[PDB]
Amino acid sequence: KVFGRCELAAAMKRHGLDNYRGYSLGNWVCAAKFESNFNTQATNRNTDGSTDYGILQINSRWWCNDGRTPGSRNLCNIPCSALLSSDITASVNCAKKIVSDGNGMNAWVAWRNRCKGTDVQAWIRGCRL
Ligand SMILES: [Cl-]
Ligand SMILES: [Cl-]
Ligand code: NA
Repeated sequence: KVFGRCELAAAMKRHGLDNYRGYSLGNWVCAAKFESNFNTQATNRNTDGSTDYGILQINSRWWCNDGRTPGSRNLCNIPCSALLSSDITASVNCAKKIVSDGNGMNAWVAWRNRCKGTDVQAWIRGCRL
C-alpha cells in the first residue's frame, strides 16, 4: 500500500508514535517519506547483505528474520515479510523497540541525514489528527 502523507500520520498517531520517546509525529512521517516514500512494500538491499523492509525500512541485520542475513538477530521476533503488510502495526510496534535502543531515531540513516534538525512539523501540516 502506498500511504498518503496525512493518512500515514493518522495511522502513526493512533499507534502512539506521536512523541514516542520524545519524537514528535512529524519526525516519524518524514522518516517514512525518505525511507520508503510511504510504500509498505518497499525493500532495499544494504551493502552488508542485509535488507531493509517496509514503510520504515527496518533492517534484517538486527530486527526481523528474512533467512538470508548471516549472523543477524531477529530482535522484533518477526519474519521481515510481516513488515510489508498494508497494516503498519508490526512495523510500528518494532520501530518502538528500535527507537528505544538508545540509538534513538539516529538508527534511521535517512532520518539522521534528511529529517534531523529540519522543520519536521511541516510533515503533518494540514492533517486532521
Ligand atoms: Cl538470517
Ligand atoms: Cl533520543
Ligand atoms: Na535477521
